[PDB]
Amino acid sequence: DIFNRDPRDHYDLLQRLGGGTYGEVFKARDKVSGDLVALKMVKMEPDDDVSTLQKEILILKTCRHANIVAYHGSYLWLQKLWICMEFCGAGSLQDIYQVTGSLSELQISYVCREVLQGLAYLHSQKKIHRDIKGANILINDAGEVRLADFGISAQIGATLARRLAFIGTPYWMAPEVAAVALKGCYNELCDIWSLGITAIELAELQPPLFDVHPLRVLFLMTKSGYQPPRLKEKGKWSAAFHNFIKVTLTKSPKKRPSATKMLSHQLVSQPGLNRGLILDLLDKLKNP
Ligand SMILES: COc1cccc(F)c1-c1cc2c(cn1)cnn2-c1cccc(N2CCN(C)CC2)n1
Repeated sequence: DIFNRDPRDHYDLLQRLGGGTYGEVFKARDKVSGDLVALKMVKMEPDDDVSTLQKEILILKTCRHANIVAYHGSYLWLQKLWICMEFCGAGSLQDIYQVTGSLSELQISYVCREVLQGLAYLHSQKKIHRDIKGANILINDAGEVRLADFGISAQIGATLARRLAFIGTPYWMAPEVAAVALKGCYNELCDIWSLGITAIELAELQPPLFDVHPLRVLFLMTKSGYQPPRLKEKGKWSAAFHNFIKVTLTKSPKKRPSATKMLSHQLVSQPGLNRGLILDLLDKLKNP
């Protein structure tokens, strides 16, 4: 679904949401339906070709699940690629917790369940996300949870190249990912570790060791006695939440549970985990 035309033929842009090295993200409205969408603009380089683009764009269409932002279409126009996707109006979990403060245990439990459903899908497709963190998990206005994309392997062209060249920030990375040159390699269970880190992030407003220099953190993950992190406050959280963190942050990947196994954990299988918990969080955001 690549159109060689101006995306403004089909969409009215409404707001510029964010930017980066990747490019620009916009809230837009479908001119027929009136439905909101997100439009992501990336600049095309002279090196880039439409044959490699079509294949990359095809995978965006097919790697489909309720807990991953849905792809609608793409536009190639004036050396800019626009990707059209499902709108998640509350932004990322980072956007939310930086305003609301720490999520409740039930809110975190719901988010973790929803992310794990996405991961179980991706892992079943033999895909490693590699980028699970609060900033890459979006919330729509109905309180539903969506991964921004299927992770590092969803990135296109020069953005993908940069992602391979620079491992980036290590705070959510499994130690086996950090140490891939030095020890033996990694697999999809790195995402489970990342989810454990994310649960702490939502609880405490930052991942463990966030005040330590990232090169120092990366270095410490190489050494034999790297200790998995823990929640700082004992009394605030249930035994189930502490145990969820313990098991997701299992140091040995051989012993770390799969996404589907984690979905049977007490924390994420308890009743009353629904989007209403996040509707309450968004009502708190709106009406502090
Ligand atoms: C982490 O999400 C991305 C990261 C890089 C490139 C992207 F296109 C996205 C991205 C954002 C998306 C969607 C898909 N992808 C779908 N809705 N939506 C959205 C909607 C409303 C507000 C808002 N934000 C999230 C990012 N903060 C910094 C600003 C507010 N985002």
